[PDB]
Amino acid sequence: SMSYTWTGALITPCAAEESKLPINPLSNSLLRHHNMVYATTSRSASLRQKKVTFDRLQVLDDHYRDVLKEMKAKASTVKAKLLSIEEACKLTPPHSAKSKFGYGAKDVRNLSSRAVNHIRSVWEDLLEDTETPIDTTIMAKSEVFCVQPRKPARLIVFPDLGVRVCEKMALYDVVSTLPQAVMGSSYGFQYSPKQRVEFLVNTWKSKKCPMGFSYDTRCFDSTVTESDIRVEESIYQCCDLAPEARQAIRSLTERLYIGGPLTNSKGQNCGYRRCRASGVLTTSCGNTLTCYLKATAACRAAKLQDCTMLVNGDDLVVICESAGTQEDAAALRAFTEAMTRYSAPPGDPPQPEYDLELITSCSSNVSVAHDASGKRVYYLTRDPTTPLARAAWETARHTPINSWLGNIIMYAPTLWARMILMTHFFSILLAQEQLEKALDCQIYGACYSIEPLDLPQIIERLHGLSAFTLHSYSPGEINRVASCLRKLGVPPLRTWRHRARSVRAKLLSQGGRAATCGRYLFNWAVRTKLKLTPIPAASQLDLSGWFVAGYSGGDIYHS
Ligand SMILES: O=c1ncn(Cc2ccc(F)cc2F)c2ccc(Oc3ncccc3C(F)(F)F)cc12
Ligand SMILES: [Mg+2]
Ligand SMILES: [Mg+2]
Repeated sequence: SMSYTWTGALITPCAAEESKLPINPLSNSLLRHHNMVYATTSRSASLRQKKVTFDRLQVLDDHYRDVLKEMKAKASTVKAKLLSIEEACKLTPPHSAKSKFGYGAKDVRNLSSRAVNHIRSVWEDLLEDTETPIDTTIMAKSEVFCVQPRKPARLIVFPDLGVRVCEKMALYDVVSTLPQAVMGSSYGFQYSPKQRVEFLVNTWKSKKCPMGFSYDTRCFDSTVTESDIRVEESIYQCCDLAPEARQAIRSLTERLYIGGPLTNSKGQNCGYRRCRASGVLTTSCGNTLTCYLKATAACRAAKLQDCTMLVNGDDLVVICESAGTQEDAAALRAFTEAMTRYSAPPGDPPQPEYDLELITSCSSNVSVAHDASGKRVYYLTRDPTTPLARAAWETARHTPINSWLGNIIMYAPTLWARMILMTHFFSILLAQEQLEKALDCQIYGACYSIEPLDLPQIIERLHGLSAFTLHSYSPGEINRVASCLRKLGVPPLRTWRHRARSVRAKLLSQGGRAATCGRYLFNWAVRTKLKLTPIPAASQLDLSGWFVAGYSGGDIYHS
């Protein structure tokens, strides 16, 4: 079927949209080529629509069916619990889109009579009505990027707040536990960045002669078929479920997940969707399971040897045993043809890689540096262009989610996060006297409230003390960072070092947690190094819940 059908009505904005970076007096300090930074708007919606609208092709075979049964067998061991309305409401982000039925996120979190009553009625409706397609809103996503030698806006589709809370009640436990049960070590969201690196390095070293490749599916969401979504449900149905949860999943599958009507911000009928909606609770879990199923089966059809998958939603990386240069190239092409028959055609053509550092997955790659002792330390990094472009935007405008904070946390050991992000933002927080103000950021799609002053402990717990002492980064990494700085007009190393020394001195003079930040985060800026010992508060931190499952588009808030 067609991934989408359009009536002609436009994808409209719900308010004024900004596309250019403001001439802010603080962003210029970070990067001077502000005209290279832009934010996607609804003005590019039609370009996106054209790209994601097509008739899907899907041919399933014995390998696909064999893998599916293997997956259902593992899912059969799971017992999922139904969440109470109270628990589901608590998972709702403070600024989640308000309901059109007279209440908003704040009311939901406070369990106001009107919110709870409506949510109960929506739930009862899911139990009684197994067919009525649920209405959804389609909007052009606003994301920041750097121009390339421009990307049209992504299309986000989501149902009303009332329905979102019901999804949580019926499926939050399922999407948080089932992927792990079914895919085991191949489920990427169970790993912190350091653990992902560990799994990738260990997997790579377990092969006699490793070969790996990332596989980019062309607009994954639009390639997901009605069949794929019902297969996904068949996996969920293998769980032991409360009667009402079983019905809710059945109803949500047919009324929401497989497709439904699209309405714009103005309330006009925009069209119909017959593929994956980006804004529902099962999107991350569903995409992960679907990608894993197709890829695992494709590997068998392609005769790839000893394939180890690492899947994060629609993001896939495969590491296997090489059968020789020519053989690998042929097997990869066969893999691609199999994925294409499964309705997972390639975007960027895949290529075999024989160097782990050259494989980019989840927009990142493994690289190596050295700790104070001179020992090699593996860590996760990525091209800093997008992170810096977004950091500039967030410096110029107030944004609900602070990607710069998430990036400092996830990429703390990198040369760029330490030299630029830490220096830039701690300088600003100092100047505005906002060091202790908690900020929201996202980790694997879930929203978290984090105190900047707690970064030292967080970083030590997630990355280890070496994160504060890494040096001698790889030639490849240095070149990439350097090129990015030239491209964006970011000040050179010397400028950041001078700014860091100044920021460090100020933080130290404040004592308390601020001084700890100065000591650990900026030890790289001084010659007279400080002996960095284990931070007491680090051993008392439980960040376990931070890396359990993916929730992008799931409207999830973890307090
Ligand atoms: O390997 C390193 N080993 C140590 N330092 C010191 C250092 C500075 C900031 C930081 F947070 C961590 C550090 F350990 C470096 C500082 C800069 C650098 O990279 C460059 N070197 C020369 C020119 C340009 C660059 C780059 F644009 F920054 F990549 C590489 C290294
Ligand atoms: Mg974990
Ligand atoms: Mg893709």
